[PDB]
Amino acid sequence: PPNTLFLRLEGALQSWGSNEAKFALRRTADAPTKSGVLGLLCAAMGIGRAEAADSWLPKLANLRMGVRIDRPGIRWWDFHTVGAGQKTRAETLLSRREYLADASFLVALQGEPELVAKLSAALAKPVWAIYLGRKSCPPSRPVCEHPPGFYNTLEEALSAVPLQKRWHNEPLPQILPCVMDWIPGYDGEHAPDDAEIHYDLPVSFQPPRHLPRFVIRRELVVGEDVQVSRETGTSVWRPKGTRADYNNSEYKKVRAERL
Amino acid sequence: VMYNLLCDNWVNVVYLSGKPDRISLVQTLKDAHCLQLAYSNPMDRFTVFRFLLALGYWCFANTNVEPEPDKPLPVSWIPWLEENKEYFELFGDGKRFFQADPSSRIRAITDLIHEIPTAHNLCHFKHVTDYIDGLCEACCIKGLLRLPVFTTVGGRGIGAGINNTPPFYLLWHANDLAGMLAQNWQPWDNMGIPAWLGSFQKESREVGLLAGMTWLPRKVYLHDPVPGQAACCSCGLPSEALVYSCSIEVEPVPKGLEWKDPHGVYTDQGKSLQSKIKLMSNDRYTFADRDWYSPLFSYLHAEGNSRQGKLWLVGFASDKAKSIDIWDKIIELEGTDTNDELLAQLANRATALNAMRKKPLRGDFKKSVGTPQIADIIPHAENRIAINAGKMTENRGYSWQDADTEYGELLTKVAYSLEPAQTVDARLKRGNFISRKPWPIIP
Amino acid sequence: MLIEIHMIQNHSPANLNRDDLGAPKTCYFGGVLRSRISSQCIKRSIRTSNDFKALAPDIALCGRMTVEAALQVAHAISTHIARPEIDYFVAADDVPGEDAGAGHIGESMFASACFYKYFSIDWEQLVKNLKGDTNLAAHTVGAFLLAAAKTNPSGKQNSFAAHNYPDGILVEFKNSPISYANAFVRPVSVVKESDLVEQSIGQLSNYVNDIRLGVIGFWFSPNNRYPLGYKHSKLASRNIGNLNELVGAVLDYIG
Amino acid sequence: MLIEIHMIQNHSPANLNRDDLGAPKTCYFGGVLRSRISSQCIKRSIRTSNDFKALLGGVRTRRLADLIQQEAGETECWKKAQEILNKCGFKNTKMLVFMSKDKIKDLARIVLDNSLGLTEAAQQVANVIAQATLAPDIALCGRMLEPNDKDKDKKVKWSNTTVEAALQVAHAISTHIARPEIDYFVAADDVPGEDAGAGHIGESMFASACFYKYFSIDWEQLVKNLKGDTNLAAHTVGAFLLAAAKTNPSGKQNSFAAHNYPDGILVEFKNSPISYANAFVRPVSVVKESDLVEQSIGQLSNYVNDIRLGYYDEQSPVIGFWFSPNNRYPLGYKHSKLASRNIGNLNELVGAVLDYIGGFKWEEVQKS
Ligand SMILES: [Mg+2]
Repeated sequence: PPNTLFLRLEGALQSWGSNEAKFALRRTADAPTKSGVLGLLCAAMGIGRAEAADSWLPKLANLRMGVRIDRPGIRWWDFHTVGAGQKTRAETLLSRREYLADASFLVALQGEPELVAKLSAALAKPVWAIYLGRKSCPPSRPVCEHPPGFYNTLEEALSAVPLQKRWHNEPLPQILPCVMDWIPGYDGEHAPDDAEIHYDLPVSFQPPRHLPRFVIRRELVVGEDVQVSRETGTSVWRPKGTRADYNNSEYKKVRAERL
Repeated sequence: VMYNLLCDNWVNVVYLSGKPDRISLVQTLKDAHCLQLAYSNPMDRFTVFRFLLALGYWCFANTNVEPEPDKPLPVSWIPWLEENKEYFELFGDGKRFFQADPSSRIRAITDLIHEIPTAHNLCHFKHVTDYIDGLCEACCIKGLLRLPVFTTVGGRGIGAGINNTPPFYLLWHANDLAGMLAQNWQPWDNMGIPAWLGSFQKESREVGLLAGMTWLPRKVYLHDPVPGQAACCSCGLPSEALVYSCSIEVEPVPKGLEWKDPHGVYTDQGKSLQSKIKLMSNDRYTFADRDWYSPLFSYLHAEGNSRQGKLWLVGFASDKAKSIDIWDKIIELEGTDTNDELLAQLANRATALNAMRKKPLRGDFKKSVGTPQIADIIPHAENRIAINAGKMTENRGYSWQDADTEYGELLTKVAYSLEPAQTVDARLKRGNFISRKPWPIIP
Repeated sequence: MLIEIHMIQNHSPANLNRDDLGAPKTCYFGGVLRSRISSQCIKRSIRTSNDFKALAPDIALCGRMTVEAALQVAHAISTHIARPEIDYFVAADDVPGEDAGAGHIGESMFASACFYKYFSIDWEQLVKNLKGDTNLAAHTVGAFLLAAAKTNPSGKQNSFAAHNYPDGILVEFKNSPISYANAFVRPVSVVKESDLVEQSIGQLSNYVNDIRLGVIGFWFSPNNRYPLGYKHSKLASRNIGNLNELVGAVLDYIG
Repeated sequence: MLIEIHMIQNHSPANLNRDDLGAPKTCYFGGVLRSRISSQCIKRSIRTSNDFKALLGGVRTRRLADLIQQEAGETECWKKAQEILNKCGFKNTKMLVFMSKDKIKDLARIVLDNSLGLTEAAQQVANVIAQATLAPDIALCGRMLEPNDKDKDKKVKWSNTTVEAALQVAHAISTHIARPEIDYFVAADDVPGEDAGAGHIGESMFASACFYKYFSIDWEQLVKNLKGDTNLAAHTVGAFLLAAAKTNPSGKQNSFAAHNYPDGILVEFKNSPISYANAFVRPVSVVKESDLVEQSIGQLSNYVNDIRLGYYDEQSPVIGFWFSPNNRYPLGYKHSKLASRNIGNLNELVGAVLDYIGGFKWEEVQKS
């Protein structure tokens, strides 16, 4: 019955690299690419490099999905010096890598119910260590945090899941972007003028071959279709309390007992 | 085996219905309104579009019929590109495509492509090894089209391409292949002698466009081994027997040849305008982001000017043989006049960005690093600015003052780190840190 | 099953990781600027070390030419707002001349931070690339604990001798890989009656007090200097005062 | 084999180190401001200490041609020394060059003053400069040099100039919260006037704090740097201990004569360096009973007991000597009986650490 699976992508840093990066400058995209979430699910199931290639990509790729951007993390560039040789020689490889800092994403993959159930079961039981696109970016929130459900369209699924405040008084985005695989509608229906190309459909994964896809963005407005959640915890530590009083009734009984 | 560009599939496109496919030259020729060029490498996409533009120029030179817009290309181009079947051939007994005089020097197939690392002055690369894995036929063709456009220096001894070191490449973009070809159609009276004919006669200078856009600085023969590969491991698509190596020599580009590439961007002194990208944040350079701002003064003044359309920029940053980074960008444009000094100021944003980076917290010395924490927040503000690059360029409601106030929150939260005191003087110095912004400069 | 190690380490004023311009590496978290130590910095500091050097061990822990190493580390996000500082140096000519000063006369950068450091090991794949050597895998996990307990990033340390030790290690054997970086969305404000490390460990304790409400945990502080949870509540399964018995308890839990 | 020195030193109101604006150096540690003394200042004060004249053997100068010309009563050779240095790689009167003093004197006199070729003379000078690494201050502080490859000729090759430092010095951070103070000074005019005004008005900045000092010496690297002459290594270690205990940085000492001696030195012998500054993450607040050195020593003893009862190896026992003048400040006042050899004499402490190092006495090693 539940035809949608949900993924929560939040960490201190994250990096879903774009198409224009396998040189020494290795940038990132503003939203999780389809190959990134597909690889996360592939690790959650835990199949090999070529076992993904052997008839596993299009079963997860025909699942037209959406990615919902809660807060926009900023682009931080890390200065990475690869040692190259430390057969070996004193040469240092130079690189700069882009990361998304302080961003939270929700990815809703819509497909047939049994695949969604298997995906949620493998998400609760990751047979391999899963991360946020780069191995040095482990998640800060559970990827299987939000339970699966049944929804007719991607918009209903991505608007049903609430937006969680980390703390009590933080600025929330009044406008909330959502990026989805382009629904073709009826047969034919050439893509609209806002449909951008994105080379993130995997068909082989060693070496990575990516196929283009059409990607369309809508905007959601919080407070009418996306609702906030409770705080559900405490932030500051505030060590325990001194300053015993001298008028409460529980004081005088112990005071008289000690006498 | 016998491979032809006309019948065998080598072009990566995506159909507007949404089905990506590898298709041949005829398929992308006579459809031309249902597909869009889809290459993972941006400059591969630009080189394939340049080849298609040159083919359209040849078809117009031999048929004299303009491609009218919103309606696919004239149907007289296919029989003119069809009857010379032996002509666009990689194999066979006769003329060959982008191949030339006999050869002796042999180099691996990894250097024809640029995105995959080559045999440097090292032994280890980005998990590649020469003479073991090779490219497919489509990859070989798209690497051969990289030669007239994106050939760099080979250590100051090996010459560059026909348009010097590979400059910024600017063109007009549309959602369709018909709009791809139509928006970049402007021809010249003299066409030239392109290199898909045989050994062209040099004669005099002023080649035109068709000879200059397809200049061949390198050669390819390749020695075919007995059988070949079983499973591909370099391209990614598992294919049949592939290539292993090739043979590359150089041709010295002569002196003179007063010639301008239609899509290139040329400086005030006539030299090529480069992409200012390098990871090396030097004394005089501050690394921010893709430098869409750089090739704007020359292109919007001399070649193309103000025109309603999309501006696709391809920038292959290089320094001698160091392939630094390739990026592309799409800018909307209407052509609402041109303010001269403001667009000139926008043409070099890296100077003001480096000047803002070099200003220290408290100090007067000029060889200092300034504030290195600013250098990690300039990239994000530059990326936020670069989305509205069309409104920045035409100056409708976006200007230098309206876009550099996007640095404000990053400046506040960096000043919190740099002045971590709850005092009066720390707050005042934080406020002085807030108003820091890239004052523009005249050149 | 996954072994997760959350380490809180307060470092004395130094510069352990340098960017291109010589600044300490800096990240962005909790809506404030944090001091960062890169993951590969801690990886190479743990590797190539005689503290750790004492089928092939340490190839499975950190990979080398589809190994997919069992151990990976997160970027060390500080628990508080980063405080980068300028140090001004001169180098004397130490030969009597008519002038004074000869060196670079430049400025270096340094910062002191309390880092949260996340480590994750998969046990099953660590056994898998060790060809079923369970005892060797247990020994190399104990060696990881011994090294990462007492190895620091060997950055600029000749002029900044920062050799501080962690004051808190939490080891759990939970189901899904979770980082407690969300505990420090609050930067740690320092009060008069408590120190920075105690407040950071308390923030961690108040965050693991949640999640369970909506697995186990071994807590290590040197001689119970910092107890995880200043109460009698069932928050830490075993308060451990010494590192050797912590490693022994973890190993006998695993096998 | 690592020798670790942890010292607790209370200082009078003084300005030992200052930044550009003449303020005492401050750093944030544990979320609070701490008075800081730079490690380079301590290293310079140790190298220019009175317990180092018989051991100082290195010069770090850019005026090398002056040194080479100074060993010539009448042989005027300064432009040719400058030219051979300019072709050696320095670009000018040069960049800073560190090597031994007797080496530069004797070898540069017998090399560059010789009437001979020009490029290979520069190669000989470069070899002399690079190979002159036999000085214990160079062995401790460390050095590497890189000449300018543009001004250097293509026929000059340089060998390895990288001297690995065997000494690690931490910045002396205060055990309590930093107390920056302002001194309003005037300068009276010695001749009278009709106005009675000072010649100059300014504000000096000073701070009094209890500093924690940290030193680490790598014995294997020290005997690798100074080669097999272990007698000079023991002399270097003893001279370092005496200089660190008995010398203060030469800041504004003429106006702030703060020459207080440290009340506590822990010399520990271990294979892993330990920073006890985490003892003072919580700032030391004064109380009615005891003093600041006693409170700081108590906090340090608490952390030492916690570290020994925490990070401990049965294969490598931790062992250290505690210092107090005539046993004035004991370490383990309540329970921490860890210091086995509380020592109330500096020469006895030096003898004990030299005996642990090996069969060395201080009088025997004071001859290299
Ligand atoms: Mg390919």
